[PDB]
Order: sequence, then structure tokens, then C-alpha cells
Amino acid sequence: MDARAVAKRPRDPADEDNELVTALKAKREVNTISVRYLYHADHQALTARFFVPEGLVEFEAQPGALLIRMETGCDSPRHLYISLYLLGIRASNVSASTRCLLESVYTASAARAALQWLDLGPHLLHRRLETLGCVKTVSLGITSLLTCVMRGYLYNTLKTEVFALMIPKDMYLTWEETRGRLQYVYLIIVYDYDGPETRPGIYVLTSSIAHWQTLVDVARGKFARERCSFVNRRITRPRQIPLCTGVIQKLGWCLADDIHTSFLVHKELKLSVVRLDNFSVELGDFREFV
Amino acid sequence: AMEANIFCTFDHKLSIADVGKLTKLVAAVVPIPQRLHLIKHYQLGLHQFVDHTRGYVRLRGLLRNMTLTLMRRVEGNQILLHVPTHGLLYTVLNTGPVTWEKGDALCVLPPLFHLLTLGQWELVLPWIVPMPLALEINQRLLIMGLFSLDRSYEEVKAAVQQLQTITFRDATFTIPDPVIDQHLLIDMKTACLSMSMVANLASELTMTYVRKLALEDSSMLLVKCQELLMRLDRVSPDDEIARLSALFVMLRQLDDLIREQVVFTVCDVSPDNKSATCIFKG
Amino acid sequence: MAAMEANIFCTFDHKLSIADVGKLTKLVAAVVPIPQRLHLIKHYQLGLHQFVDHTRGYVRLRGLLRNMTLTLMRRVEGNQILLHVPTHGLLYTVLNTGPVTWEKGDALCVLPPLFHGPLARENLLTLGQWELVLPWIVPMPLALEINQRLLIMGLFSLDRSYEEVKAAVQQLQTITFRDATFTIPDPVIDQHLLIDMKTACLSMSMVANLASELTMTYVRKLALEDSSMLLVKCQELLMRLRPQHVSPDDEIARLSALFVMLRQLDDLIREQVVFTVCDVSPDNKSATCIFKG
Amino acid sequence: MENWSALELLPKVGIPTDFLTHVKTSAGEEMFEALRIYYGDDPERYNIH
Amino acid sequence: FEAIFGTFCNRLEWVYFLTSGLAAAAHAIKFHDLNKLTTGKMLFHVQVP
Repeated sequence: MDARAVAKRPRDPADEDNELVTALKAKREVNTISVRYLYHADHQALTARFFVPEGLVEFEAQPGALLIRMETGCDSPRHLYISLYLLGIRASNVSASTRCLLESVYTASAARAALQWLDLGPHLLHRRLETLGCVKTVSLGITSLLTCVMRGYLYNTLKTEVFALMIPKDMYLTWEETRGRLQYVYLIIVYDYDGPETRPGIYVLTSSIAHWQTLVDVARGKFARERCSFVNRRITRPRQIPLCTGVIQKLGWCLADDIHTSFLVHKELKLSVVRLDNFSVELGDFREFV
Repeated sequence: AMEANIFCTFDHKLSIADVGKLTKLVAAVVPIPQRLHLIKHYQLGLHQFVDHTRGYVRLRGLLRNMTLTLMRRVEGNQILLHVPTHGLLYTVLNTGPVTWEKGDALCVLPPLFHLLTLGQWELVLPWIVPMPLALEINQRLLIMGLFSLDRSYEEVKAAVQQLQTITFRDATFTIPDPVIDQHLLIDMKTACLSMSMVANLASELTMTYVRKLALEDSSMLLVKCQELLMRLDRVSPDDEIARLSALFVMLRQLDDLIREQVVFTVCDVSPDNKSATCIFKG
Repeated sequence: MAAMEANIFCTFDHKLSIADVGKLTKLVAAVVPIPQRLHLIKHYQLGLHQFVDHTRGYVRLRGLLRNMTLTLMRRVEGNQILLHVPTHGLLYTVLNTGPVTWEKGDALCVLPPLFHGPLARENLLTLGQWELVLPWIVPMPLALEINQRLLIMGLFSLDRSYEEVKAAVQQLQTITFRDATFTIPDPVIDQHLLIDMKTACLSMSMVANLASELTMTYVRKLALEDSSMLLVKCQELLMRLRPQHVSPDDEIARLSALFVMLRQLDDLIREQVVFTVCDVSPDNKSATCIFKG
Repeated sequence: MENWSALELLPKVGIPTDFLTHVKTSAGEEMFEALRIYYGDDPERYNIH
Repeated sequence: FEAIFGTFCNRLEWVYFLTSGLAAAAHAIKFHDLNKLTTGKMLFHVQVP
């Protein structure tokens, strides 16, 4: 209340003693646990633990990959956790050589089970999937354990390693050669409305545009073949009701001076990837555009 | 280092069992009409909003602009509300009728099915629900309001019986009917009238405007559009100005149902499924 | 490079008077557009004076203003402007400059100014053929009304004369939002307006197709039984003149696509919430606000 | 416009005032010739140029 | 062997403003309120010979 408390400098939230230290020193005991600097105290990476089977943990020992979850209508698994690299089979944008490569690495039961689950219902993928963020750790037993990051950066504990998000080259998509100073990165899923080939187009867009109207306005003009395909399937097959010709959502933002190239190695099967070093995660829900 | 805690006093004598009832509702959500500092309980929740002749949609339009506070602590003669900010993470109770999982996106809904009670006061808290069930409830309620006038027939009673229940994971739950005593509430009447008006104007003016635009057609897309409209289809300009402004005002009187902003996304739920940890989002 | 710094020091390279700094210290906690996001920028990029083309296309300026960076002004001292960049969801106040009245609980939006003339007498920093014009911060009803009226003028200007469109210009430009008058400064037909009209007409045909039987004839059914003032106000804007089949598992997908199409229509005029004021000042000049940027 | 960056920054003499009404109403019909009504801790005094 | 024959830092040429002779064209004065000044003007007055 008085002037000294508002005239005092703010208390250092780190240099003041911890709650365990001010509990110990007031009663003066000792324990075998070293206490005086708690880990993760100066953290803003909001983590979340995740359990996964062995079939979905390949290409994940190297940290940084999209842990996008799904749901099956069957009641025993209510959700499952697909990696972005495992979504490349249903990606129509993935080339046939790269698809034949990454089908030769996910040959466990869970991956192909998810692949069968993806293309079975009467829905598209945008009401089937749900994005979470990036994985940074792996316990790697038989049933592994993943710690995603919903919001914040991607760093190791004690801040000594800024982890990086990789995306495969067949999903990378930039739209201007003069890249901006700060740029954002969005998750585009488009749909070609062919009958048999309703497998969607997966894209990870990296643009300087942060607005939503001026992003979907320049997104209508870069998928006009698929837009006209939507109108074409609307007119040649009436009394069927499709929707959400494309869907975008905000994934995060990077610094645009370190988005580079690399290659993942997993059982000596290399794969050229676009690497984003100082990635941040700021999620947005699946919005759509026609 | 105290945080933003709205002091919510009461205006009534409570027993010790009343506080023992109220202390079970710690990590729950509460709607507040204004970001104030000191408040009674008459402006605490939704029972101040509940009208006899107004219904679900008019409650939801007065639910988009509420500070969704929590209840950090309860003590003698006062409650400590806790305003959340976008970015942090907080524990939210599973007070909704439907359970959640790990990774869902959660939003707010009025309580369709039926806590502290006084003589004029009943403490009521809003439903917190995942997004697909929210969209399912919206598209159920609008169509069930659309079957209001033709309710007299014998098939449509079975049709609204089918539409009355929803299905989530092990949640065979049903909703109350929007129509009471064979006439629609004015809330859902406006909600359905806006949809019927925008459909009836889209089926009337779009043909004229697309054939006006077809001379400046510089894409391979608008021609398929007007061909589609032509295949479906088998005055003074102030009327056109009035019709376009009527179209846009009936669109403006509709945006409470067309979307829902994501508020919470769960991160990990408690075992036995009574609370969860959620990062708040705007 | 370094990341998005919290502080942008704007330095006036000119010489200054005293009265101009007297106006400059009144404009603390106001909004500015910034395109560069450096640390020690000059005053050329500050404000919207770099965007005044010889057409002053209002839909063009409206599309360009959202692409810039909203930033708050602080610490008006001698030839230093501490521009505080915004962050997601914090709470710090603002200061309006336009004569638009504000209330509580409503949202806010950034917009190019209105009735742009010296009769309004903007005292906005005249020096060196450069006037610092500020973006207006308007609430959501006024912004929705001006966007829907600009789209009505865009869609109405097809296949009509050069006198009836002038008769619509002289009628439509008056706005009377909350007992105050605002005209539309120089609205021109533009290619940006044209492609927004194109998307709007496509979405209008998609709702014209995706509407079911009952979803169209509900107002015609209601006009036989109930009678109100709203129905007589709207039914004389429609045309003048026992369900045969009904399948709710079809209507559920019909309305599921219909809400998507109506979202695709209404997103073209309901731009983006950029400020949500919790409480205001009673003199209606400043306001405590939420979610800067 | 008067130099309002000086009157609320200098040492002023005290005066027991004699107001006719509450001061917000006395500013309502221009008993003062010029006016200024700031509300919060305004930073107009926190700078000197 | 993988013999390291020494690690080498980089000591810069420590340049100060006044040891550099370009400050011979400069009259350098500190001023602790420099962001509080706006325009430093001087005047002159010459009667003609």
C-alpha cells in the first residue's frame, strides 16, 4: 500500500530462492536431493506427453516433426498420432519415387493401419485430422513416449540446443522469390475433386503474409485448377455434397534467414528435407476456403 | 506476487455445507459480463441471462463476448476469480456432459440439459465441449428449428426423434426441442428466417449478377458457375440496392451460428476424467 | 538476424518546431502502420503517407493496410518515438483519433480514414510535403457497414450507366452510425474489388445451389401462418408468388456445406478483430484494450 | 493552446478554492476559458523537449 | 598424431574516438540530456565593413 513497496524494484523471479529452499532453510534439514536450481523453471515451451506404438516412431528419433493426431470411428482407439512424413502416402503432391521410398520404411502394423483408417469414412481429412505441433524428445522403448510442444520454441532442456522442424521437400511451398524479413508458415490441404483420386494435396506454405483475407485471396489464384475441379465434380455429379475445397491453418513463424535444406537419415535411407531452425508453434484451427 | 484475481463477494448467509458444496467447483469456467474488480454473485454465470421467451441462440450471442474466468480459491465471504490470459495454461474441470480426450479443441455452449441454489438465484455454469460435437449441435438445432411449421405430420416426428439425439464416444445424449407448444421461439425464428432469406435471395439475384459479370469473365471458373446456375433454373435500381443491403443484413444477423472460436485445447486430462490441463486461446 | 524486437525507435530526420512536438506528445498510445520492423527506422515509413497513390483507391488502401504492422506509440521525447510492437493477448491501453464514439464490450478494427478533407481539420504533422495520416480505429458495426456498402457499390457497378451509378454514389455514401455522419472518400472500381466481387458471386451461386427444398421454402411456409413486422418488411423484398420428401441424413450434409459457403461469403467483409476494449474512459478518448495485434 | 506541460510540473502555491458545483460540471459550460481534463497518469509531464 | 599447434584469438585494433585524428575536426562534448533537445540553433550578427 505504502510508497516503498511500489517504489521497490521488482523481485527477481529466478534469483529469489525456490519454494523447496524456503521450506528447507526455515526448518534446517538436509536431504540427498540437490535442490537449489530447479530445472525447467525458466521455460515457456508448453510441453505435453504422448504415448505411441512402435509403428509410428520411425523418422522421429531425430527431433522435430509434426505430431498430427487423428481419430478413428472405432471406439477402442479414440485417437492416433500420425507423423507428417507418414502422411506422404495420402499426399498426392508426394512424387512416386519419394512415396516408394517412404513406403519402404513404415512397414509396421500401425502405419498401414492408420493408412487404411484415413480413407474409409464419408469425410475428408480436415475433419479427420487435428494438428498438435512438434516433437522434441523420444523415450524409444517398444511403446515409446513423445513430448510435443503446443506453444513456444523448440529447445532442449537447459536451453543448450534449439531443435529444428523438418518438412519433406514434396510438401514445401513458397510463393515469392523476395522472401520477407519475418515470415509465417501455414498448413495447406487442398483437394483435387477427381472421383478415384480424391487423395488430397499436402502443402506447408511459408509466406510473409500474416493476414487471412489476403492469404486466401492469393490462395484461390494458385489452386484454380483444383477449384475448377471442385466446380466440375459439383456439376457432373449433382446430388452429392462436397465441401472445403481447401483448408489452411496457422502453424507458426520462422526467421526467414535460416530456413535451409538438409536430409534426414533413418536406417541409412536419406531424404532431402526443408529445415526450419528457430521454429515457433502458435496454432490455429482448420479454417477453409473455396 | 499476487495475480489478477477478481474478488467476488456474496450477499447471503451460507452454511458450512454450502461452502463445502462450492469448494468442489474450483477449476471450472465462469462467464462474467464485464472485466471488473469487485462483483456480487448476481452477475456471476448465466442465470442473469436466462430469459423465458428467449432461447439458445440469444444466449450464445451474449456468450461470445464474456471474460471466461476461473475460480482459483474460495474462502470466508468471498471467491477469488482468476482471469486467464492467452498464452498461459490452466486446469479446467470436466463439467460438461461429454468427456474429452488428449488433443481436442474445446469451446463454450449453453447448458441444454440441467450447483448452488438460493431463492431467486441458481448458480449455473456453461458447457465446455469439443469442436465437432459443437458443430454437430449447431447443425442439429438449426435443422430442428427448420422443422417447426410442418410439425403436424407423422413422419417428421420420427425425423426429429432421429435428429434429437447425437452420438459421441459412448455419449448417446439427446437435446431439448427448440420449439415449445408448436410455435417457434423468436430467437430460432430469426435464426431460421435469416437462412431462408439468404437462400431465397441467392437463388434470385446471382443469375443476373453472374450474367452481368460474364462479359468481363477472365477465368475458366465463372462460366462453369453460370452454367451450373442455368442448369438449376430449369425494375428500378433502388429495389436492387435494398435487396443487396437486405442480403447483407440477414448475413450480419447470422454470425453467431456460422463459426465458433477455439477457446481451450486440452494437453493432458486427469485420470478418472474430471479435469484437464488446457492452454487458453483467444 | 535478430528476431522481432520489442522496440522500434522512429527518428525524425527533419528539423522540428515546438508546436509540432506539442502535437506529437498528444498522440501517445496511438496506432501506426509500419512495414519494415527494423530498430532505428526513419519517419518515411511511419504512417500511411507512403501509400497515397494518385487514385487513392479505398479498397486498395483497405487491402494494403492489413498487410502492414499495427504498432503502438510511446515515449514522445525529442526526436525519438518508442514504438512498442504488439504481442498476442496482453493488456495495454490505446487512444483514438477519429471522431468515432466507442462503447464497452465491442471489438475494434483498423481502417483507412473517412471524409478526408481540411473541413475536418486534421492537425496531423504538416512538414516537408509529408502529413502523418493515421489509420482510424473503428468498432465492428461501422466496419461491417462500410465493407458491405463498398461491396454493394462494387457489385452494383456492373452493366449500368454513368448516371445511375452516380445516383447510387450520392445516396449510399452517407453513414449515420451512432448519431454521427461519415462519408466514403473517393470510392473507385478496382481489380481487387473485382476479384472480391468474383469470389462473392461464386459463393452466392454456391449457396443458391446447396440450399435444399425446405431451406428455401421456409419463408414461404411461414408467410402463410405467422405475420409480423419483420416478415412484411422482408417479404416485400422477396418475389411475390406438407413436405414432398425429407431426408435428415441428407440435410445434415447440406447444411454442413452451407455453413462453409456462408463462412466463405461473410469472411470477405468481416476482416479481423484487432482490439477488444474491456473498459473505456468517460470522455471517450482512450480505452483499456485487450489483444494488441 | 496554453503550455500545459508546465502548470502540472512546477511548484504551485496552494489555494483553498471556492467551487460553484462539482468540477466536471463546471467544465461542462466553460467557466474556465480553456480546458484540459486528463484522467490517468498521463505521460505529458514525463517528457521535456 | 593429430597435433594441435595452438589456438589463436583475434585482438582488435582498439580504436577510440579521440586517439583517432579525425576528431581533430571535431569539438566533442558530452551532454546528459541530449534526447531532450530538439533543434540546436546558433545565431550570428555581422555589421558590414
